[PDB]
Amino acid sequence: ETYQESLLFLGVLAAIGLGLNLIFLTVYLVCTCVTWTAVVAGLLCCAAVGVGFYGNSETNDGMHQLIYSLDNANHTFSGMDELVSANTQRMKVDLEQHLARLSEIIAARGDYIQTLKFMQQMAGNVVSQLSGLPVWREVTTQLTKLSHQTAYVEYYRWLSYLLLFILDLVICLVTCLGLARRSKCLLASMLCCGILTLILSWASLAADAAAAVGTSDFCMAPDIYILNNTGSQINSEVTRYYLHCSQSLISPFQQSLTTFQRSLTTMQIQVGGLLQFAVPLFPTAEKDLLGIQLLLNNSEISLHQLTAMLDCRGLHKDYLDALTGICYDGIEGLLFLGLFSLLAALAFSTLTCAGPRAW
Amino acid sequence: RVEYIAPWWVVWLHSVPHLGLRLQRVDSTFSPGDETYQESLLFLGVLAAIGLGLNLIFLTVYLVCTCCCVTWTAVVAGLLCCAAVGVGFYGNSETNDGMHQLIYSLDNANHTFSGMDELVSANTQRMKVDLEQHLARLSEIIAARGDYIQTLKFMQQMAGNVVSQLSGLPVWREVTTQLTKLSHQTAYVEYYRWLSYLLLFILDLVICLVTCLGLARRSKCLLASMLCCGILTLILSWASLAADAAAAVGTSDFCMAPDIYILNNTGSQINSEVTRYYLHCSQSLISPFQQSLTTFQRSLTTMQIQVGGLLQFAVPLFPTAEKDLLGIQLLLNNSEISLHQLTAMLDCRGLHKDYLDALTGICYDGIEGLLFLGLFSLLAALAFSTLTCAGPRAW
Ligand SMILES: *[C@@H]1O[C@H](CO)[C@@H](O[C@@H]2O[C@H](CO)[C@@H](O[C@@H]3O[C@H](CO)[C@@H](O)[C@H](O)[C@@H]3O)[C@H](O)[C@H]2NC(C)=O)[C@H](O)[C@H]1NC(C)=O
Ligand SMILES: *[C@@H]1O[C@H](CO)[C@@H](O[C@@H]2O[C@H](CO)[C@@H](O[C@@H]3O[C@H](CO)[C@@H](O)[C@H](O)[C@@H]3O)[C@H](O)[C@H]2NC(C)=O)[C@H](O)[C@H]1NC(C)=O
Repeated sequence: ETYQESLLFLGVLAAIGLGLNLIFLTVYLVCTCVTWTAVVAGLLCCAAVGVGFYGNSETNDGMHQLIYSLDNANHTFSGMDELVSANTQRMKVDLEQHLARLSEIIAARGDYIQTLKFMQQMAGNVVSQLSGLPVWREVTTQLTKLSHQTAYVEYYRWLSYLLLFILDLVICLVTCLGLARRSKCLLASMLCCGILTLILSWASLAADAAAAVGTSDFCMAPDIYILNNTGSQINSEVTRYYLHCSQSLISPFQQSLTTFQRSLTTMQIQVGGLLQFAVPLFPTAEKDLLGIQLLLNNSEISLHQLTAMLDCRGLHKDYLDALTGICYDGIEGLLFLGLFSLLAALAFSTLTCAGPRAW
Repeated sequence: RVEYIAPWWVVWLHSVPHLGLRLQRVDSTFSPGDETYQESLLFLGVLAAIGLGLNLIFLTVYLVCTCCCVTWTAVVAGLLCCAAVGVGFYGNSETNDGMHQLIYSLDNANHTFSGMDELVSANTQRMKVDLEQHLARLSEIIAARGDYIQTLKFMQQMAGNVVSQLSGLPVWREVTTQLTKLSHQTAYVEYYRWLSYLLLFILDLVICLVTCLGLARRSKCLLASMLCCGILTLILSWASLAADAAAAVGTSDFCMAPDIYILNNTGSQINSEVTRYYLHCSQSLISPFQQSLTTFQRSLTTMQIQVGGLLQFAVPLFPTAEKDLLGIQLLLNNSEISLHQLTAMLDCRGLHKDYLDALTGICYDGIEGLLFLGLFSLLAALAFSTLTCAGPRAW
């Protein structure tokens, strides 16, 4: 497709540049066949190592901030589903069992049958409203897949770049020791190692540039991409709300939440009336009605927590933290690492050009 | 079981062969205004007139024979007339008591129906006006919290159901009007009949005393010119026998099938089922109002449970709403006590007892009164016939 075009072209351009550098080095070597230069090379190598370490630490910080934000937006999408499941299970099992028990107890008098039927219908309305809330089990799994795969990839890349930094430090120390030891032949015969580290630096620059351009593209219009990837799988209204949380935007769950809370209030008023007028009736029903009000109290508290949880402020803040982290920090770190790789390539080219000259 | 049973005398009286005016069989179907039944009843008057004519011509023949071809007869005639007047007075008092028993029973039934209608009207007006006004005030007060709109609407729907159920109760205005009219008519007719027959008894006693004085005064001409009055009172006695026999036959026909006729009278203004229930109930019937009363009292229970719950959970809101909510519970208390009184009223025991009192006061009392009054008429006719027969023979 046209999306792969930029990445593939940049990769092939970097590969062709590395090949051209190798051919030029071979031509220079076949054509061929200082303390100040040494300190200059050491200073440039130290500067490149510092730049690379800072960029790698920056990218590490950013890609663990991204994982933290993913795991803090995953916990909310799990607690919300837990609350919805708990409320649905409660009203489906405990309330129905208790109301059936109460009806069996006080079926002797048929006046309260009408209000018991009305409260049964209100419980059914509550269950229907609760089922209307979206299930996040298809987004939680996605945020687990990302939170695991990105962590693994970041750890592997971090280990690889620490290995590269260690190799560069080792080669610099070996060069310094060889210079101090009057340029031992075996010590100074590391032209193959120089070629290998130069091609590794070129490949690192290629990968850094490819990742930088890819993340820049995916940060150019992040909302559209996230809507086309997962926002299409789920209802687009909820994604629209969570993404661009704003005061002007009307909440998508306000109607369902207000109907559910009104139904809870109506059930509470029926239960209170039954409690007050059940004193003339058998007091064994008040034992069950106390459980009914316990269920209603717990449901009201859970609903208040849930409506404090669907609020777009927290999710929008977590999403913005994740986006700022990945985009800004990763772009800065990858640019720093690309500069590091360019510095290493130039230093290695200069060393190769001045290798036989010093020898 | 307590119920209406036809006594032997009323069925025996009904057992006489009914005839039309032209001597042809007529059915015993009771019909106060129908032509054939009115003619059948007038046939008894015609027969009594024929009997009076036969007695008059026989007496004339006897007097002519004894004139052309002394105090024992006068004493016998006077004693027989006195006994006849005694029997007539007893019968008249008995049937007067029967008619006023009917009047009292009708007034009692009318009062119960009026109370029923008043309770229904009061409850319907209360639900239409007071509950709705108080609910409007309460909604205006607590519109700040939008949750209670659902329960207010539900209990307003309960109010609509209550009004619809109450409107289904029968309206007794027509029945009360009919009962009042019938009571007025019965009181008027009974008073006039009682006064007329006391007048007749007094006139007969005066004629007997005049006979005694004339006999004791050696047949004074001014006390011997009483034969005209004697003939007039004899024909009056025969007309009284006509009227007594006619009324006895009519009321025996009624008493043969009382409940069927009562159902026929008001078989369209009100549902026939409730009329049948009031007329016939000894142990237990379907009680057609029971379903409506149960649904209405259930609706009141839901009313009051909504109001109690709203009272309990409206104290977090300012208690200004309680000034209306306690009034609402006052309305529900009054409605519940009124409904209990009403369901006590709709029980068929009271109305059936009133109906059975009216039916006994007619069947078992007026029939005997009319029978003894007809016996008075026969005895007075015979006594005055003998007295006139002994008139010319005395001198
Ligand atoms: C991201 O969210 C998912 C679910 O939305 C989380 O997965 C769930 O994690 C909990 C607790 O870690 C699991 O409960 C328990 O897991 C243990 C295994 O550690 C198991 O032996 C217990 O029986 C119990 O199930 C739960 O199973 C798991 N899965 C689901 C579908 O709820 C996850 O922890 C969150 N964080 C990350 C980084 O993925
Ligand atoms: C028998 O029951 C009735 C029902 O309550 C008692 O009230 C009387 O109801 C009749 C209805 O036919 C009233 O007659 C009407 O009076 C109005 C004037 O108010 C007149 O315009 C109509 O044309 C009709 O005649 C009657 O007035 C009313 N009586 C009273 C005192 O309110 C009735 O009293 C009961 N009968 C007895 C003897 O208690």
